[PDB]
Amino acid sequence: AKIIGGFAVSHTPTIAFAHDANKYDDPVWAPIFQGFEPVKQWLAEQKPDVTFYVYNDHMTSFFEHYSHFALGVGEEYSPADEGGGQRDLPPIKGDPELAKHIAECLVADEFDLAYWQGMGLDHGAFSPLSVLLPHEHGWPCRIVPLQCGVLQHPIPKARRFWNFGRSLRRAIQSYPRDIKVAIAGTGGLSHQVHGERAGFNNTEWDMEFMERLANDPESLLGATVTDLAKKGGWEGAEVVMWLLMRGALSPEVKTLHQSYFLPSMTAIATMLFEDQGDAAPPAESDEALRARAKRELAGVEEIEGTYPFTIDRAVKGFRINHFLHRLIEPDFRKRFVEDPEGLFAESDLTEEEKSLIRNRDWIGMIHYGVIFFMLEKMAAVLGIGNIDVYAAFRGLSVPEFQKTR
Amino acid sequence: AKIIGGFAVSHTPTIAFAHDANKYDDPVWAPIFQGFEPVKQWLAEQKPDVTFYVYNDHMTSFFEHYSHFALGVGEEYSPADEGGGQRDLPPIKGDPELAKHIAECLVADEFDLAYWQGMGLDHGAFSPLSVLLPHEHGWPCRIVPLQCGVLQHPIPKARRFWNFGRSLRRAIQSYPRDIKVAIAGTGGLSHQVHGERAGFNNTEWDMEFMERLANDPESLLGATVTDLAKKGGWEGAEVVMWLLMRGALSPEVKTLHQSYFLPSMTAIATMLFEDQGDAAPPAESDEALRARAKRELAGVEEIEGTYPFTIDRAVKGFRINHFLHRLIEPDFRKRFVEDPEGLFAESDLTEEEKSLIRNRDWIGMIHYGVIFFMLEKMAAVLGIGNIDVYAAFRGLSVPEFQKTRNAA
Ligand SMILES: [Fe+2]
Ligand SMILES: [Fe+2]
Repeated sequence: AKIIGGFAVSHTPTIAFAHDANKYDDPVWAPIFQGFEPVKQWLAEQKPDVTFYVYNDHMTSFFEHYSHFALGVGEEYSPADEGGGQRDLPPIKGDPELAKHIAECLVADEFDLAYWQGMGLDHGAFSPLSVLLPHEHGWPCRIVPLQCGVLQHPIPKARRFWNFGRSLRRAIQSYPRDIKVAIAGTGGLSHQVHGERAGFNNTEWDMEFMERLANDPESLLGATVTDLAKKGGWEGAEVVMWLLMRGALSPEVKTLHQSYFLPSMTAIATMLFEDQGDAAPPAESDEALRARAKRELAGVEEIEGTYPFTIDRAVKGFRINHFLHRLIEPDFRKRFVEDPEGLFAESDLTEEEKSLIRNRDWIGMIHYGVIFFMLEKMAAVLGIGNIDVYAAFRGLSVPEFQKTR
Repeated sequence: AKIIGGFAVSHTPTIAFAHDANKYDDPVWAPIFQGFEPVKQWLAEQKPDVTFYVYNDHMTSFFEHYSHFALGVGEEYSPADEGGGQRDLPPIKGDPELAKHIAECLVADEFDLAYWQGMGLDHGAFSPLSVLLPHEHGWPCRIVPLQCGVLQHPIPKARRFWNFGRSLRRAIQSYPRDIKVAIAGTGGLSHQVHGERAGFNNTEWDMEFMERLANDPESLLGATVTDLAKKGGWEGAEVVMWLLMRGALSPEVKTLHQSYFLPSMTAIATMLFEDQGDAAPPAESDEALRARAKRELAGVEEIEGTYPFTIDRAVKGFRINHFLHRLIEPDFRKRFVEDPEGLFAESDLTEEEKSLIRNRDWIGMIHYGVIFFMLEKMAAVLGIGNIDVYAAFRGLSVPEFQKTRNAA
């Protein structure tokens, strides 16, 4: 519940390439890597427990279903295959409890979210993170990723991103755990990688944007996509993500560091902002905001025989829900009926999970965190009528259940 | 541009099952099917060009990535396999133009959205549609589906569904085509299908909800999920979608019809609302709304050598983008290098799309509507450097391009 600060950093895969290829001595990449050194050192000293990490995915894990603010709620994340294979980094751990609380608060403030788990993190995350955090033998902190749908227009207005950040600050602060959180905003700066204009950069704009972001972010809140794209190249307009992160910080920040390099296509920039705490007590106390986040499901526990599918439950049941979800695939469901144990062998299911499935333990699966609609697919595939399922939920025989109807 | 009205209907698959089993003469299902008739008739008599269709997916097309407001922007939608194979129905056409305009308005209004194409529409849509619309060869109308994430909490507050509906009205009215649009709100009423409370119904609440939704919907806006779930069952709380629909209609509506039946687990209910138009001018004019929705990209066409990836272009380039996106799959990208022609013959690519790929025509693909990040995958898979692609964009040799850079 303490925001220690935030950093802003370009997320080109060229950073990951140079790092993987060992260009720390290279005459071009040496000073660029030295540019990352202050942020890297700050993260090592401050030791944040979680980084809330704002990035965009590059038509890898988000494509056919493309959302504006997608909050990663899962247990851990690994590098996505981008068409080159999986980068050899270990999985970074998520923070499901922080994510849930943040989701509860953001929805209370009327932002519309997406929740995701299990999918790979593209270079949007692992490019800068592999250069800013040691990862030889695990990552030093947890991640709550927020993927922003900045590529398919219309996208949220610059001000919406900023307001997200403002509500995000309160959500993190009001989290009832004594932890240190860093906010990251990635992408940028100026660049365009498509069309006859590919190669566009604007260093004057980059330096102005950075100063405005640091010392007067509200001045940027009326900038349109057109403004940002004219000034910064089409893809450079992703810097609205920097605004989101900047919105999560104290109104006044100390800029501990700024660097800037432009070897190729992308202005590779980094910014380190030290949070200054709060000058005045916030407009609504942490206690009050907590009760507001809780309002919708307050007293749901008094509704007996009911297992709300909350984020915690989704995370708990993810493996088994994911497994059962595959019953929509003709080949998978046919194997499910013909050779379920071979299927169980190849899966990541735990032994209770398999046994729940084995025993057709309907109620036990609901207790466990299987969502009903995945059970329904399992029943239908097995030629078992839903009424059999409902009767078992009630611990009744079918004719007994039928009578109550 | 004209909202003619709305209909509310349960979307239980049991409706589809009864229809497909031909239970129109069943002593239980005859009156129930008679209950859909006024809506069927209204639809056939009114002939909306488009139905904006509010449903929820039942963990089929939306699972690992679960959004609150998912707008379907695609050209068409096929029934989803829900574990029992694909139902035998023709594809329903989408409306990418109206969805793009709606997207632009809702975002101008600070609603955070999702866009989706190509995935199956499940029974939430096809159960009640198959019963309400004739479909022997095609469908009478286009559809803009809005899939709402009502199943994984936290979900948007009831007031947010309603405010979504309020902005949706202005979004549709300001659409600059002279077309008729119906709005469908689906799901409910009372039921609970999981846990020891499974089997719960509340006809008293169901009737009260219908009365309030028709005549005092604003009285509903403060309802918490807890309150809705106690009254209507855990899954009966999906009725927030009826709120969204109702919010898109005129403040006062004419209730042309309502029915209610409870043969099994789910209260099967239908409501038909006739829009009464607007009594006052809207706070903001259509002309001004159109201007505000165009604001973010106004003047973009003056930026040379730039091809914004907007909804119309995402729809256009879908098949080729979907194809190249498959290059993240090990087996697929192997076949792409080793045997592309066999891959093309299995694909739904048009000949010119295959040709663009065959020729490694980077700028052509960009003009055509492939997004850069799919080309980047094709390039890398093929051992082609990004610099070669940028140079081809610029019409320059690789070293003349490299010269524009500060370092190679
Ligand atoms: Fe990016
Ligand atoms: Fe539903």
